[PDB]
Parts: sequence; structure tokens; C-alpha cells
Amino acid sequence: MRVVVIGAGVIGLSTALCIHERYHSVLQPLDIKVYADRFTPLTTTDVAAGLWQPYLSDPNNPQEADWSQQTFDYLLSHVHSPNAENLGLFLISGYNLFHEAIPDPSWKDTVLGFRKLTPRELDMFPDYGYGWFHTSLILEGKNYLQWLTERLTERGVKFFQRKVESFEEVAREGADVIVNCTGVWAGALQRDPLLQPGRGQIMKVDAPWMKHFILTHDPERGIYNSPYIIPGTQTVTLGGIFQLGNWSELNNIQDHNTIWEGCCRLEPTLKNARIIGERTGFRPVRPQIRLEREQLRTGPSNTEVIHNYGHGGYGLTIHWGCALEAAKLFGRILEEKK
Amino acid sequence: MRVVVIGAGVIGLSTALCIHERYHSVLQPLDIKVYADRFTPLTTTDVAAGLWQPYLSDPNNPQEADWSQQTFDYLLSHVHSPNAENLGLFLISGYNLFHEAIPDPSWKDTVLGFRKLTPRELDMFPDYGYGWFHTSLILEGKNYLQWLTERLTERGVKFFQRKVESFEEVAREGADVIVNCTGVWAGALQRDPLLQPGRGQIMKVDAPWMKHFILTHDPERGIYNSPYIIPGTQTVTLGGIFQLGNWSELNNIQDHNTIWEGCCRLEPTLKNARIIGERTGFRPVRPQIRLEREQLRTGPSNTEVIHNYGHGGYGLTIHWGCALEAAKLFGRILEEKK
Ligand SMILES: Cc1cc2nc3c(=O)[nH]c(=O)nc-3n(C[C@H](O)[C@H](O)[C@H](O)COP(=O)(O)OP(=O)(O)OC[C@H]3O[C@@H](n4cnc5c(N)ncnc54)[C@H](O)[C@@H]3O)c2cc1C
Ligand SMILES: Cc1cc2nc3c(=O)[nH]c(=O)nc-3n(C[C@H](O)[C@H](O)[C@H](O)COP(=O)(O)OP(=O)(O)OC[C@H]3O[C@@H](n4cnc5c(N)ncnc54)[C@H](O)[C@@H]3O)c2cc1C
Ligand SMILES: O=c1[nH]cc(CCc2ccc(C(F)(F)F)cc2)[nH]c1=O
Ligand SMILES: O=c1[nH]cc(CCc2ccc(C(F)(F)F)cc2)[nH]c1=O
Repeated sequence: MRVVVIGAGVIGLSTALCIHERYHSVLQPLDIKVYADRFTPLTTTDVAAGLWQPYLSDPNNPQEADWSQQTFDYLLSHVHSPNAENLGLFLISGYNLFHEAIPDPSWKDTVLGFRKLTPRELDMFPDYGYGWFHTSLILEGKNYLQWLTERLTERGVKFFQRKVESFEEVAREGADVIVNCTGVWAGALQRDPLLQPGRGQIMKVDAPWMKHFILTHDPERGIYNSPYIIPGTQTVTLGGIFQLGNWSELNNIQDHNTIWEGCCRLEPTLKNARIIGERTGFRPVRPQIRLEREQLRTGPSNTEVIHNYGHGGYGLTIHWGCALEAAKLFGRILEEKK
Repeated sequence: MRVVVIGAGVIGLSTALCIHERYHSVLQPLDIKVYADRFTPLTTTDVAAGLWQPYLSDPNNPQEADWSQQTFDYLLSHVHSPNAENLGLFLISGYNLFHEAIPDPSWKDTVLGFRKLTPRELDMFPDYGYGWFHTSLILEGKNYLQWLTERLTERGVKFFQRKVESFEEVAREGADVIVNCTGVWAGALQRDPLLQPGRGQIMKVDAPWMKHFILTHDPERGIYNSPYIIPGTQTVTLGGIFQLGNWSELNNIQDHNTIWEGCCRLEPTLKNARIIGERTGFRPVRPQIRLEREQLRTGPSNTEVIHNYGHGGYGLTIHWGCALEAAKLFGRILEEKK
């Protein structure tokens, strides 16, 4: 079986691993390739802080609820293991702050220890009169990409730097199965008008006294257009910007100041914090994830395609459940092939 | 008014500050000295992680409940201020773990967000079937000593390195008021058989993915003889040893291994963590704090003495309420002097 994963972000590498770990057998061996135009540390996944948390609204496909929970349970079963260091996996507690009342999320029993904030906790944040507290996980994005690549190489997967211009390009090289994990750029291989970039920009800051995440919310401007502070293992991510349809991969002054002046109004200790770096990235925003089979009639033959893209602001949050579902889809392909 | 504080740990420096900040006036100026045998970074206070948390039993003098709460409120009013960095003040959440059920502490409404752990949280710790979660404060001990010394120098307080052998030694130099803040060594100036060292030893570890405190409890062996993990601003303190009556200021192998093997059974990620340093210190264990006036008939005159010692494993936790009470006691001295 010749398999080609297009993509080397979280979705592509985890799907590569999950296909091998379930379907490379004594009876059927797989050749799994990974073709990518950019690899770690140069991907969207490497920009991300990596906090597990879905959207505040219930998801469009409600299988995404399951897939997110599956991913949390996978990571919670490993957080206290000594190799958690290598994945970049750790527990964090902290705050979700709202101006007004809001109902409980469709994930509150997935996280540990979920509660509303007391008035005394709310008194710590003058701008915010409602909110939650819970404990979740961070899975650091550069670390997990490093570790996944290691696991893949160990299992004989080969990596190749190339931009694929078409599915037919792979198919004439003899891909029996193409796994399409190309994120926000998937429209270049097949037109998808439902897929758009939600551009974000972030600051990494030196503030190691920060031990909680602090997410604020302005639902009028939607998810991600309100300040957030996220302690990572070495550095704190400061963020809170979303532009639908901006394709500029460039850090800018206005977005810097929006984040700086916003996060320093959240937590004034950040005014002292050394700025270490700044990054820009594109969330693959889609109404739902596309996690789907398609069969492609390109040239002298047909080829089977597993699509796995469109994971928005939640791709680390949902990756493992998506990779196992894409593995399920690969098993259907093998069943049809007999 | 000639005042001499004996001691330059948290209790002596904060009491020095509080006396000046309340009673050095236009009408009555004070000369406040600080005599100490050791200063920062070489004191008991500098060893301490600095987590705010009293004992699990209600305190012997129940004014110590008030004094501890006063100290929490003082520090919570400042934790989000940009100068919190300089004091070493920050919020931390985390776990108090018990083998069996235990009733709620006499401080649970002082901390923010106090709750029992859920079964799912308890499932994270196999050895521990009961426990609490809450948010508290750390006040880093070397940092606050640095900052206090700065405030004192700024206000004209002078520091002198000397071991005082007697209260009469100070009194013949013309101390009108002696403030005795000598911790576990107070017995050398006046016999106190109720004061004993509770020797501890600690490891500082590089584990910056640790964002919660994790305290375990074995009430049979008492407070402090069970593993604890405490994320500080740069390094995580690993500890959990108490010896009543050990005066050996020396780190040892057995106590190292007790802590290492204990904290790594709590949280196996620590097996990867780089050990940065190790320290030994003596808690000034007494049945209650001595926070009291005495008048001393030494030589050609009498002298007024404020005692402020015996703060056990809770001296950072209670310091501010004790310093203000010792200030109250100084006001009584000034009232008697007219
Ligand atoms: C600032 C920011 C912060 C975020 N924080 C979080 C968070 O805390 N938690 C969370 O759960 N999520 C977070 N996210 C979202 C998360 O980063 C994304 O959902 C996730 O990275 C998408 O992963 P992916 O593998 O689909 O895409 P990408 O990681 O962008 O990888 C796509 C891959 O496809 C390759 N590719 C594309 N087109 C081609 C082609 N034609 N030929 C060959 N290769 C191609 C690329 O080179 C690349 O290797 C954040 C996103 C941003 C922007
Ligand atoms: C390992 C460890 C961890 C701890 N962690 C915590 C924690 O997380 N939270 C918390 O609240 N507490 C904690 N504590 C307890 C806390 O450290 C003590 O209660 C506190 O330091 C006592 O402060 P002090 O000023 O009374 O004494 P010290 O800081 O020991 O200072 C005494 C001063 O007196 C001077 N002195 C003594 N005798 C003389 C003399 N004859 N002449 C002149 N100077 C003299 C000394 O030189 C010194 O300057 C911890 C203690 C230990 C040992
Ligand atoms: O793209 C992204 N994903 C995740 C994060 C982490 C913080 C966060 C999670 C969930 C929401 C919420 F509730 F609005 F959905 C807000 C903020 N940041 C990003 O830029
Ligand atoms: O001496 C000390 N003081 C404080 C600490 C911080 C952790 C701690 C607080 C309270 C208890 C309890 F609940 F048992 F009292 C146990 C552990 N460690 C020390 O060595």
C-alpha cells in the first residue's frame, strides 16, 4: 500500500502515526510518505500555545465534541508520565472571563474541576463580572511536532520537502491513498470556498510568575478578538486577535499594540515582562472540519483521498480524535481493496 | 527614640518597616537600627518557598488566624500590581492531598476558590483518596527580603552585622526599645524551652511545566513529613522533611533521597528535572508565636522589649499581621513614655 500524507502539521503527523499504528501489519505493510512544503518549526501548529479548549458554542458536527474529548482523555492519561516532557504536555488551571452571564460550555465535564468564579475571584478582574475556573492541559506545538516526527522516523516514515500542486501529481507517482492534511491551504489542491484564514498574531513574553491561563471574551467580536494570557513551559503567550480573510504573514504594530495594551490591562504585571518573540499564523477556519473520504478520477486511474482539514482554532485540541477517525476511514479503504 | 531591631529575616525587617511607617513622625522621629548576625541570602526566610498556607489544625492563639488572614489580604491587594515582581508575589493554585477524609481548614474562606477535589482529580494521584483544591499566593522569600531592605534603607534605617550576646549589650548602647526578632535562636538571649528547631531540607528543581502546588499529608508524622512540590517564579521547591531538635545545618543523603523518591512518586515528571540547588533550614517551632511585651531590668536602667518570634512553618504566611501587632505594641510603649 503506497500512502502519501500531504502535510506536516499536527493533523498530518498524527494521522500518519495513527494509520501506521493501526494498519501497518505483518499481513499488509504500508509505505507511508509525508510530503510537506514547510515543516517544524515553520508551521501554524508551531505558533500555537496549545491549550486544550474548544469553542464556546457547541460544534457544527457534534462528532467534534467526541473527538475533542477523546483527545483530552488521551493526553490526561499521559500528563504525569515522565515522557510528558517530550510531548510538551502539562496541566494548567485558569480563568475564562466574560462581561455578562453566559451558559455552561459543552465541554465542562471533559476538563477537571469546572466551576464558576466566586465574587472574590471576580473582584480581581475589574472589567469582568462573570467567569469560570477549571483545570485543562497544554500540549506544546513545537514539542509535539518534534516528538511525532521522531516516532514517524522510528517507524520508517520518510519525509520530503515539496509543494504538491495537484492530487494528480501524487497519483501519477503511484499514491494508492492520499491523506490530505494541508490546513488553510487546502483550497489550492481542490477549491473549498468554505475554508478561510483566521489570521492571528501573538507575543511570547518572559513572565514565569504567571501560573494560570487567563482568557477574556467579547462574543460580539467573536472568538479570539479579546486578550488572552497563556503560560507555556518556558514562555507566556500573549494574544487575542482574529482577522477573517487576512493572508498577510507579517507581524504588525497595530496588532502588537492591541495585544500588549490588552493583556497589560488584564494583568498589569506583564508591563514588566521581557518580550522574547512575536509570531503570525492562519487558523484554518471552516464551518465544520472536513473529515471525509473522496475518490478522485485523475488520469489513467482513480485514487482514494482522505480529507482531514479545517480545524480552526482547535486543531491541537481535537487532533487525536480526528487522526483515529481518519484511521477508521483508512480501514474502510483497505476493506474495499480486500 | 532609639530603637534596635535584632534580626533581619521576614519578621525583623517587616517589623522595622511597620514601626517606621506608623510611628516615625514629625512630632516623634525614631532612630531604628537593625542588628543581625546573618542577612539575605543567608537566613531561614531565604530557604523558604513562601507559599501562603497555615497549619491544618486551628492555631493555639486564635489571633494567629486573624494575623494570617490580614497577611493574605495585604498580599492579594498587591498581586496584580506591576511591582509584584519586586516583592516576589504571585498567585498559585493546587492540591492538598490526604489518605483519608479530614474536615475543612480554619482558613478555607481566606484563600480563593476552595473546594474538595472531584474523584476524577483524585484519580490522578493513586496514593491519595481525599483532598482539596484552592488558589493562594506565593511570596518569594529572598525577593521580599531584598525589597524590604530597600524600603528600610530608603527610610534611613541602618544595618549592622553583629551577633548580640545579650539584651544588656544593646541596652548599654542606649536602646530605648529592643525589638527581638531572632527566630529559632531567641533562646540564646533569653531561655525559652518552648522554642525548638524543626529542621527542614529542600531541593530546588528545574521543572517549569509545573504550574500547581502539590502538598501531601501524613498527619501521624505531622506537618511537613510528607512530600511537597511548590513552583516558584524560577524553580520548583521539592521538600517534605521535619526533624524536631535537629540543629545540623548540613544537607544529607538520606533526607535528599526521602524528598527525591517522595516527590517523584507524587509527580513522576520530576524524574527528568534538573536539580539546581539544595538547602537546609530551621523552623522556629513554638506552641504559639511569642508576640508580647516585656520590660527588662538590666544594669543602671530598665528597657522595653517587644518579642516577636516562634513563627514555625508559617512565618511568611503571618508576617504582616505580626508586624502590625508589634507596631501596636510599640505605640503602647510610646504612650507610656508620653
Ligand atoms: C496564533 C494561534 C494560536 C493557536 N492556539 C491554539 C491553542 O492554544 N489550542 C488549540 O487547540 N489550537 C490552537 N490554534 C489552532 C491550531 O494551530 C490549528 O488548528 C492547527 O495548527 C492546524 O493544524 P494543521 O496540521 O491542519 O495545519 P498546519 O500546521 O498549518 O500544517 C499544514 C501543512 O500542510 C502543508 N501543505 C499545505 N499545502 C501544501 C501543498 N500544496 N503541498 C504540500 N504541503 C502542503 C504545509 O506545508 C504544512 O506542513 C492556534 C492557531 C493560531 C494561528
Ligand atoms: C525549608 C523551609 C520552608 C519553609 N516554607 C515556608 C512557606 O512556604 N511558607 C511560609 O509561610 N513559611 C515557610 N517556612 C517558615 C519560615 O521560613 C519561617 O517561619 C520564617 O523564616 C521565620 O522568620 P524569622 O524572621 O523569625 O527568622 P529568620 O529568617 O531565621 O531570621 C532570624 C534573624 O535573627 C538573627 N539573629 C538571631 N540571633 C541573633 C543574635 N543573638 N544577634 C543578632 N542577630 C541574631 C539572624 O541572624 C537572622 O537575621 C519555611 C521554613 C523552612 C525551614
Ligand atoms: O486560535 C486559537 N485557538 C486557541 C487559543 C487559546 C486560548 C483560547 C481558547 C478558546 C477561546 C474561545 F473560547 F473563544 F473559543 C479563546 C481563546 N488561542 C487562539 O488564538
Ligand atoms: O515549614 C514549612 N512551611 C510551609 C511549607 C509549604 C508547604 C506546606 C504548607 C502547609 C503544610 C501543612 F498543611 F501541613 F501545614 C504542609 C506543607 N513548607 C515547609 O517546609
